[PDB]
Amino acid sequence: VHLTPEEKSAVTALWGKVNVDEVGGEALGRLLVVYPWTQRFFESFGDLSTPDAVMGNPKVKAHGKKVLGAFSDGLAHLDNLKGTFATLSELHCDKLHVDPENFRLLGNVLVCVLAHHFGKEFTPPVQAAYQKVVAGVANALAH
Amino acid sequence: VHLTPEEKSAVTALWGKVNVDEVGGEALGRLLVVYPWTQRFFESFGDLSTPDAVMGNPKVKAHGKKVLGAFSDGLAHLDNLKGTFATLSELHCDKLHVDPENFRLLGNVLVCVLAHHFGKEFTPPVQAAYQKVVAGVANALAH
Amino acid sequence: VLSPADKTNVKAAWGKVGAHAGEYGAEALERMFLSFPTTKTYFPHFDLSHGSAQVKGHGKKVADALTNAVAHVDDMPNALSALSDLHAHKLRVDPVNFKLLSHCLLVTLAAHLPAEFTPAVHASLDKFLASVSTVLTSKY
Amino acid sequence: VLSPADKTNVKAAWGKVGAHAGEYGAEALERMFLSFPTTKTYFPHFDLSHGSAQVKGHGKKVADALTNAVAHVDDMPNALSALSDLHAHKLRVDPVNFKLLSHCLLVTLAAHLPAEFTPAVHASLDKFLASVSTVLTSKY
Ligand code: HEM
Ligand code: HEM
Ligand code: HEM
Ligand code: HEM
Repeated sequence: VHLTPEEKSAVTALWGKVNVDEVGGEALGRLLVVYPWTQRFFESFGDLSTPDAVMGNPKVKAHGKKVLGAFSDGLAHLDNLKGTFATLSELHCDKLHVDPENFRLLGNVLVCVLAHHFGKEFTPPVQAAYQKVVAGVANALAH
Repeated sequence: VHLTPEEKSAVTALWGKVNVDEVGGEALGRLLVVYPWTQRFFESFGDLSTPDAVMGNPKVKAHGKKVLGAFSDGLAHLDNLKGTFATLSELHCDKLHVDPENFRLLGNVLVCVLAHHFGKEFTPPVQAAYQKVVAGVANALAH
Repeated sequence: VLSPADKTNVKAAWGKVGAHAGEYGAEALERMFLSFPTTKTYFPHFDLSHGSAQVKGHGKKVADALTNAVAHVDDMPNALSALSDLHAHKLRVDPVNFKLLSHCLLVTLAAHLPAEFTPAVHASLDKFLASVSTVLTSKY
Repeated sequence: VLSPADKTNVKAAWGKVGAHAGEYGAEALERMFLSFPTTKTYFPHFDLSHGSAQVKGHGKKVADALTNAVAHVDDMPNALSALSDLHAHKLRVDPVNFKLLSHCLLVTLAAHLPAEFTPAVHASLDKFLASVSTVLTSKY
């Protein structure tokens, strides 16, 4: 994904301060809460009825850690997103049957989580840069 | 678009009996009628208020002929849809700013028009083959 | 949101559909599984071949639900509550699948009623099926 | 369709939003224009630079519309009839743009109210904005 030098520097600087252990779980739990039909793919994670049970699930936290690791791996290879997410796209398309719209929803939830965690430091330009990186990850996964 | 030899033979045989002048115009008119926000792009064409005015528009008929000619050109190059629909993709994205969902909507309307014009000869396998061809045209245009 | 005009069009179109509702629903289910095989994952216990008795029965059930929705267009959320709690609460169906099934129903109605499927009727049925899908995809 | 619980959550969240509505709406419009430049085509007579008085005024109008929609959440279709006609019959806005603006409003609310934006409140506001967008995009 093509980014300006300012956008790349801002994105790297803001991702350097991201607490992975909490942010990944926050994004996954908020996806499962706001879009409840996504719990069909995570029914094996245990209790996912109430928001307080979704957000306090160790399996959800670990899976969000994995998701943020994948997002960081993609952020380190912005010019090769399609090749970076080949195995993950195959896994999601052939074995799990996850619709491509779910990736966009998860990216939007992650952007909302980043805005929640960083407040005024999440300016509209930083949000635009993160929007395009999230869209690139979603299009790479949908391929 | 990957197709079986039977699917390609079925697609080509149905296409030969397709009346371009009627089919393209009817698909575009049904798009404009069912999804009225699409008339923002077609405001130059003329009166587009009533369904009878949308269907009885010579500009709509001519533009539908152009659209179905592009569809035929895509069918003739089904293994090179992305390269065939590059100029049109650039035209629709850079100059017209058409949302990619609109291509999917128009493809679905075209499939409905084909079903309407071919009746019982539009079997579920033929519809599946045409759904895949329409999706490939839409993905090549949205690139 | 529906107007009086498309409500009248939908009621007339489905009344003219009448007794072929079961066959139309079976064909709609068959078309959707072949066109979009991802939707087959919601029916792992079914026999998804052509002419299957289970698919025909589920098509009959879907068509009966659609007829009831036509008869109760102005109070759809309070009419289809059992189906709303079924698909959203337990099945957890993605609304994309509802869109696909609505499209396949439209294709079946176009292929079986040429004279009935006028462009206005097409818009009316599209909006009616969208309302039904929105009712079935909501939580109370 | 909204439940009582998320409706109460939305009412409380907007009541705690309070008087910063104009600035929040202006920031949401700025975020939408910056991250989704295709939406700038609906405002060709506007000055879409940062700190624009025209964008601030439009954000104030959008925020007031959201406030009266919060006040009239139970009967949205007829309380937003004038706006629904302008968006659908006159402007003909793609509902994708409504989804984009709803997302930008959620991002603005997350950035400006950390304590208020709980995961439940997030879901309630998401579906409230979805209902508002559906009402404004419906043509009736
Ligand atoms: C959009 C960006 C996404 C990224 C970067 C991502 C990343 C990943 C990664 C790295 C794994 C590997 C986990 C492992 O190997 O144990 C995984 C698995 C998985 N993903 Fe995603 N994912 C995304 C979207 C989604 C969405 C939106 C859903 C569902 C709505 C989903 C459903 C799943 C499931 C069910 C698994 C398997 C979990 C398990 O078996 O325990 N993914 N994902
Ligand atoms: C598979 C989908 C589509 C195909 C194959 C297609 C094809 C075409 C073709 C062949 C042209 C003529 C360009 C030229 O002659 O230089 C065109 C122009 C145009 N298209 Fe599309 N189109 C598609 C979808 C859409 C949709 C869904 C919309 C709007 C909602 C749209 C809006 C337009 C407009 C406004 C023009 C220019 C009309 C004019 O200049 O008078 N297109 N397209
Ligand atoms: C307008 C759209 C739809 C209508 C009116 C509808 C209606 C119905 C009806 C009447 C039943 C029977 C309930 C019962 O026998 O207890 C049912 C069950 C079911 N529906 Fe739907 N449905 C729709 C869309 C969908 C879609 C798109 C899917 C999946 C892709 C789906 C998945 C299911 C499943 C898995 C069942 C359970 C069937 C069984 O257990 O035998 N539904 N639906
Ligand atoms: C989602 C909730 C929305 C609300 C509550 C809302 C509300 C409003 C309000 C209150 C006005 C002022 C009308 C007047 O002063 O006469 C307006 C105008 C307008 N809206 Fe929206 N709107 C929404 C979404 C959108 C979106 C997403 C777009 C485009 C991407 C849009 C496009 C416009 C345009 C172009 C105008 C005309 C402004 C002007 O001519 O100065 N609206 N809207």
